[PDB]
Amino acid sequence: IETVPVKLKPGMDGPKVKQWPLTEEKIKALVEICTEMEKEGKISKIGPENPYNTPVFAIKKSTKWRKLVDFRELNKRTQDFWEVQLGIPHPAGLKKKKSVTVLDVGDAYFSVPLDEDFRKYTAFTIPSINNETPGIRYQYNVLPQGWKGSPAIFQSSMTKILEPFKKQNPDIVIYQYMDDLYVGSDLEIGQHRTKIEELRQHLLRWGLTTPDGYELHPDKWTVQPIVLPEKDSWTVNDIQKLVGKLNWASQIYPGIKVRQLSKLLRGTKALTEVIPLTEEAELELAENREILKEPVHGVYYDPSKDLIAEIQKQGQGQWTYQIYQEPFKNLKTGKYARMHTNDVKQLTEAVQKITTESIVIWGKTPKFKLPIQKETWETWWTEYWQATWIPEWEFVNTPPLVKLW
Amino acid sequence: PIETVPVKLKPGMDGPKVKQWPLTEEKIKALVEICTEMEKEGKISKIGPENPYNTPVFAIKKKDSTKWRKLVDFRELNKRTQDFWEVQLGIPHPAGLKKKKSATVLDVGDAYFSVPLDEDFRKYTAFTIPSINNETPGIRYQYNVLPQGWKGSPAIFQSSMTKILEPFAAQNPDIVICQYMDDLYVGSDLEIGQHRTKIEELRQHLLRWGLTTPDKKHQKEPPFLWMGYELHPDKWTVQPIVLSWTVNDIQKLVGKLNWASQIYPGIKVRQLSKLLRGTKALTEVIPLTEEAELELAENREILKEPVHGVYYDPSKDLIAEIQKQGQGQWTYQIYQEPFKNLKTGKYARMRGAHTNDVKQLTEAVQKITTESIVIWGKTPKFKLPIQKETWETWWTEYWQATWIPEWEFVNTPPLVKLWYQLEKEPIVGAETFYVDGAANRETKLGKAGYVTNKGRQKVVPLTNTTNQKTELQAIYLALQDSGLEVNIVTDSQYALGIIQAQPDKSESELVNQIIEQLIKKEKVYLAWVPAHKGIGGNEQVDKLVSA
Ligand SMILES: N#Cc1cc2c(Oc3ccccc3OCCn3ccc(=O)[nH]c3=O)cccn2c1
Ligand SMILES: [Mg+2]
Repeated sequence: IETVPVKLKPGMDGPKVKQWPLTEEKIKALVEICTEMEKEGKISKIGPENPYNTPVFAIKKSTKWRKLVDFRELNKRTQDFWEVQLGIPHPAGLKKKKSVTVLDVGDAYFSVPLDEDFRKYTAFTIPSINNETPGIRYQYNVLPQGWKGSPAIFQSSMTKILEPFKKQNPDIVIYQYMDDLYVGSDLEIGQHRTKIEELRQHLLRWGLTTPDGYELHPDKWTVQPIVLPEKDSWTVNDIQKLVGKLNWASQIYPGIKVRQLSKLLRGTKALTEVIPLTEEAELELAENREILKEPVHGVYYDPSKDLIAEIQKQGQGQWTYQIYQEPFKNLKTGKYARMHTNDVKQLTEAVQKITTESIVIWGKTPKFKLPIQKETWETWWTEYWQATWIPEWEFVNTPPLVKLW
Repeated sequence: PIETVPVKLKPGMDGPKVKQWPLTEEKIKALVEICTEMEKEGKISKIGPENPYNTPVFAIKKKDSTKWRKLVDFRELNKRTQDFWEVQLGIPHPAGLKKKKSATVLDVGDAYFSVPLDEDFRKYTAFTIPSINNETPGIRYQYNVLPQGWKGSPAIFQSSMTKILEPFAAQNPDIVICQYMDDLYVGSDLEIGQHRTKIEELRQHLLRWGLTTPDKKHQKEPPFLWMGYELHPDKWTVQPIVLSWTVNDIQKLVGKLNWASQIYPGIKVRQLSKLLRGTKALTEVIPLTEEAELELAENREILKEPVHGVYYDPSKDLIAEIQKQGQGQWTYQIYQEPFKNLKTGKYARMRGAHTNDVKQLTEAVQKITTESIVIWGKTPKFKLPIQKETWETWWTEYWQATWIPEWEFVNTPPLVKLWYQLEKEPIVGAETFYVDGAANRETKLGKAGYVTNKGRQKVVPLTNTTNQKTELQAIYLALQDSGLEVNIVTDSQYALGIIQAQPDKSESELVNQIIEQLIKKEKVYLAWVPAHKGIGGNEQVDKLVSA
């Protein structure tokens, strides 16, 4: 019954973010959901003296619709102060586990009440078509689902609920990132799935509903190493590209030599002309291959800094990505295959996969550099989004020339 | 009664304190008449000297013309008053309206004065009536209702009106009620008898809350003169638009042209907009351009033919069809039935240079898509002048994620196409040009050239060129002196980028020359090499131009 008082960071006003226009199916979904939430006391109507607003969308993971609030601005103003006061530890064992299943614990928050002096900052608007009516305005009376403050406040009761299960299963690792429970075990998949249902029954008995992205396997995850081509005959063009790729790798890997290989191209030769590799340059090539074979070392995750994600579209539905905090020091690199289907759908799936990996590995989400025109992304990203969180993103309109994975 | 919205001032601010300016005694008496009347109806109340706050009071002296009015400047009170949830700036578009059997406009009278003001805030609205003689102390009042100039009256009136309407809307869901400032537009498909019945029920229901409606005279004239439009029961259009012009006369002309482009297809404003560059003085005249004057002549011809838009039918698909009209300019129509348009519009290129007609087409589809969701709540089906093979080739090879909704080719020229395609692999038996450029930052002069495998070489001296212009000019030279099949090797990351983006046209004259050479070639391969690494002829051309 007691409400944890919540304050904003000093010198910060509440969020004032415009509601993006919605489709009629999405609006109708939102009114259904919010009517029932209003009946249940979770949200209530607000007057014009409340100037704040936070975007709201409807996604469908589940034929039934589900509401998603974009609390990114409120989090930038609350969570950072709230993360120091009430932080959540992150286990380095989650990445080690063989299987991790992700459960939605969002219904848990709706029982704990929110401090009344904070509720106004949780204002959102259901928009109207063609501006024929004013937007329906609500604010939260209970802990909001996407708010990074919500798991922080509920953390105490979450630890009580999970204690019997953790006693009965000391091997399983359980991590809470906002709205989700990450449950890692090294059991057999059929045994792991059985334990998950036991955990779901446990939470249900204690009054946490979970719905009826998942089944992740962190130990199968491995980096995408830099690979030089291996040919029997090399055109001048082939060597030029090899020198350019090897020149590129010099920034990430110290010790890359392009001297002998550059000597092969001395003079003004035709691109098609095959070049026999000198024995010295064959040594320089193989030396760089072994340097690129062994994994990179000396990059340490810095929790004070921001993770950032870059994504390049390759063909055939292939996408590559790099996660870093410093420009040429990559914490991870990967590549995705997409079983063409919409580029945008492929991209939104990639962003969700990367974020999930970055939550498991670091308990942090990266800020994405999305290679897509902002308006296209803002119109259609919601059509394929299935996650309870939303990462930070910017847009790059400048093509990366390298495309060297 | 009506519930008050609790209002507050900004955190570090206090109520206004402004001394009223002296006013003519004829007006002063008229102000006394207005305020005594408002005192009678409960809208204002006389304030004692305990209230310190004051705001300036003006007036217009009573006359046959509408000059018998009380004005109050609340600008300082507004600057001290909190922010509110802004009432929506977007105005309902007629092409999103659904035709109803009948539609009545009910405007509210004394709308702001029918809603009470928060009592704790009333003190700040205090105003002092001027004294006829300077020796007389002035009489002072404060508002008990929403003041007409106050920052919070629009939004507090809107929210109060929503709460009053909620039961009746629940009671009668077939009836569609639209809200706009001080107005209620009520439409239905009931029989004419029942429609006028529910209006009176609504008219009576608002009166119980103190809101007066134009029940006797409904402005029932089916053609409504609303916000620049004509709303007929069967159609909508724009209000008539009036066709030597100084700089400001151009700006209002372009505005009226854009307003006309909602429904009149083919309105063009690009030439006039280029004329309206800089020249911030409205008084200064703009020189008339024959091409710009032609633009007005074509527009006048279009405006002669009356155009009407149709209202929206939720049961039919929205079709959007786009035409590339002119360079950088696009026009589009939106319709459900083959020749009856819901509305019209235009789209123009972004500011950036080195664009592609395919990029522009995709962006235009993007613009129309967002417009549709705002107006109708769904996206349209598209009819576009681009082959499916052109688009598929473009999307598969384009570094960005791109998408367009379902669309059908329309064989209406000008067709959108790719003027050239670069080769993915080097061309055998085609001469290989190693190009480079260089220039001095202190002296704008520079050089550019190439060296090839066949021993060909060239250097040309340049004036007023940057390093990037030279690197781009060096590629231009190689194309000019090459056969139909050429391989070019450059170190310029900048030049690679411009050409890789496959621009159709550009603002820079050099890039246009490059595109036209590319179109004339049969095969071009461009390859990039690291600079200053002793690679190939890159080192040789580096010395040939930087020496
Ligand atoms: N003064 C004015 C005015 C009227 C309206 C307005 O009227 C409607 C109200 C509810 C439902 C459908 C409506 O109109 C549907 C379209 N329509 C409009 C006018 C008419 O006579 N018949 C008709 O079907 C809507 C929006 C802005 N307005 C401005
Ligand atoms: Mg150089």
